[PDB]
Amino acid sequence: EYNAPSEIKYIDVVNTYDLEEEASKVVPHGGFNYIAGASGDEWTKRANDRAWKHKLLYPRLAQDVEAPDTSTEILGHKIKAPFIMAPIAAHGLAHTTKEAGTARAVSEFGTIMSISAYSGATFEEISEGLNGGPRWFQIYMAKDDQQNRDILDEAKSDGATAIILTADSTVSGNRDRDVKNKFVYPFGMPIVQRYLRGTAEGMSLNNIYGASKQKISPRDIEEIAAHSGLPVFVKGIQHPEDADMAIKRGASGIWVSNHGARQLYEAPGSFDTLPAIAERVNKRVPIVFDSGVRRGEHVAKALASGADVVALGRPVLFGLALGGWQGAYSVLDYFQKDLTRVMQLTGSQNVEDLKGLDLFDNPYGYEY
Amino acid sequence: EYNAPSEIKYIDVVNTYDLEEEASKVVPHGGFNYIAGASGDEWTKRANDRAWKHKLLYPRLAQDVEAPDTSTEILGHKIKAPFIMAPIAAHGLAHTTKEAGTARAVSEFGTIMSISAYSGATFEEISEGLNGGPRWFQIYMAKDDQQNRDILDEAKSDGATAIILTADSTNRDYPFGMPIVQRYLRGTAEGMYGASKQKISPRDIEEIAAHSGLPVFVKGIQHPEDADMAIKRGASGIWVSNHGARQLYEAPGSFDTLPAIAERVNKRVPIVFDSGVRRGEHVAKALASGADVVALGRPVLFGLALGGWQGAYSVLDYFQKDLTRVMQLTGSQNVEDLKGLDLFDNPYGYEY
Ligand SMILES: Cc1cc2nc3c(=O)[nH]c(=O)nc-3n(C[C@H](O)[C@H](O)[C@H](O)COP(=O)(O)O)c2cc1C
Ligand SMILES: Cc1cc2nc3c(=O)[nH]c(=O)nc-3n(C[C@H](O)[C@H](O)[C@H](O)COP(=O)(O)O)c2cc1C
Repeated sequence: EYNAPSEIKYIDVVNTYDLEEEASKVVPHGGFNYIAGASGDEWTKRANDRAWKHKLLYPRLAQDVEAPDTSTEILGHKIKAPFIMAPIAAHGLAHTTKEAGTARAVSEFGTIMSISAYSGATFEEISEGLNGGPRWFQIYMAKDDQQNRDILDEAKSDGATAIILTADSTVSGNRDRDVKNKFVYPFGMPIVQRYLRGTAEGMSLNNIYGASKQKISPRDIEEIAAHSGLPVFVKGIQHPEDADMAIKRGASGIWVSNHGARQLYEAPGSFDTLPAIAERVNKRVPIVFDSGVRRGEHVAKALASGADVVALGRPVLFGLALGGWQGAYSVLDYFQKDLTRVMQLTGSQNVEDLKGLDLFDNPYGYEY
Repeated sequence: EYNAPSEIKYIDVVNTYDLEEEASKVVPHGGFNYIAGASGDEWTKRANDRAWKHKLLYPRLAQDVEAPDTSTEILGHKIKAPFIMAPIAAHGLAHTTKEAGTARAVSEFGTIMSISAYSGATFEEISEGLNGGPRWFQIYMAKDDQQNRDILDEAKSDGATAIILTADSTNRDYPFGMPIVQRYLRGTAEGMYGASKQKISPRDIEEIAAHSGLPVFVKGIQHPEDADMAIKRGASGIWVSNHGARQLYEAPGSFDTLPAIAERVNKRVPIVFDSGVRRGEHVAKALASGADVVALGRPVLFGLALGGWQGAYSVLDYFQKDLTRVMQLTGSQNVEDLKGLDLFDNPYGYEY
């Protein structure tokens, strides 16, 4: 069986990169490699990281007297800082309290929880941690329309206030850890098993992964947007034409992502794709950005480049490994404090001022 | 005295350029040159026009089955099409029904009327033409703090839903009064131009934004840093304009300045764009480049000269119909689709 860490404690987060190596000491090797790894030789995961050096922050004089305020609003919900939790499968690979632990951290901090369809936790377990906090539900597009009806009803029943339609799947990702390590999940998918039980699709992990279309179309977006009764974010957008087609099909948001470099290999770093998408979106729908956010400076650069919020992923799971909900809360607190420092140095009093930053174009890239 | 046109009639508007030469035949020479003219030898007015050829529209396949809809909303106000009326002084130079005529056209069509600081009509005359329709009030920054508090109180009591703070006052190689400014410039000789600051500062924007009780647009922005400073000072909107090339000479065409401003604004406040809009394609290009709406100026006044409120209405109708055709050819079903257009960069400019 699977020996996840179970300790609950606050952690002194000085930077999020060191959390990866610290988590590698407490997370079983197979689970750790599932979380940390990425496609191919991880060049596009490194590109996610290095892309932040392509656009650099300028320190700027202040024009306002007040203390910085990190709060913002998305879909009418006020959140403590311009970051949400990304949808991540199987939080139990990092900690025994699993998605309930992360939900407690996110709800206590004051932002939005994204629930993966591949949660290892029941919604009842997650609800305990959420304690009324806002939540969005991430889904894959099922080949069988009934399964889409089923998960949209599950999301409405669970008080979701948005759907995140992930554009890519059947556990994709040429060379993270399943072709190499030969590691398979130690637990189930109770959210989808609720509705797949007694169908062929529920019989195995392969059948669950295989129940999804491998890539969505604009027609798929239109069907989910028409029947969800909720705003739909399309997640995995890296090209501006796709953003335009998704909005025309009825998307209520664009979630710019390469899923933490877990799918297509030898693709751009996600941040390099953001400005072209934001210019084409041109204010029509909110933008969520993710894939590689590690520092407060990254949150600021994403806002300056057209994101309304960013989503956080691996660093929150590494925090959860190291301290359960308190460890995940420490990571959210780190980002909020670091963002406040960046606001002070850029002369920004609020999140709107961050959206107005001028960035320095660095044509030399990472080695400068 | 000044013999302005008085006929009220609809007009067949095939293009707005021909309205200028048609209006030149009915408007007294002095009044016409006041309206049509611009700074220096009019190079920057021509730049305003030629800038539209810098970014070209693509015809595109449709992705929706519905007929085009031009409706939009700004500051919660639903309007028929993504254009509003620009604040223009002294409509009585163009037609005897003056700002009341323009207000009737704008209210009958279904958009927002901007009332100039230097209106020749009383608020009561304009109010009758508006018949309840939405209006924004344009002001200059007074040197006297109490004059600013008084015009802001008057605007809000007259049902204004936004203030337009024009950043510049008056350039090139007035036979009736101003009842609205003279309605608080009696007692001391400011109504006898020297009453207003020639250029505003961020501190001025902050003073107006803090005392208006209404969203303030700052009008005349052409540089992105000024947009950022204005928003930080409490502006609720940016109005990208060179006032129809009537102020600074040997400056860029207004449309060429819009993308840099829109990228810096980055959705923080709505953008109004003006200076040179003459065709539906221009409305589409401004929206694709970050404007929420455009403002129309000279073409509506030429329509007023030719037909009073019905002539001005004819021009608004032309822009709406022309925009609908552009939407069909760009594969756009609605105004949000226009905001998503890709434009072709033309590095050759006008002569191609
Ligand atoms: C372990 C793991 C599992 C993930 N599972 C999902 C998933 O179930 N649904 C999904 O939409 N994205 C999934 N993602 C992608 C995340 O939502 C997010 O895009 C990514 O973590 C961002 O990259 P970063 O964590 O490196 O910053 C997963 C990512 C990780 C690391
Ligand atoms: C005759 C005339 C008078 C104007 N008076 C004012 C004014 O009182 N207040 C103001 O903010 N702008 C004023 N403007 C500028 C207009 O608001 C607007 O920016 C300009 O008409 C747009 O250029 P266009 O008409 O060539 O497209 C005036 C413009 C014209 C042509």
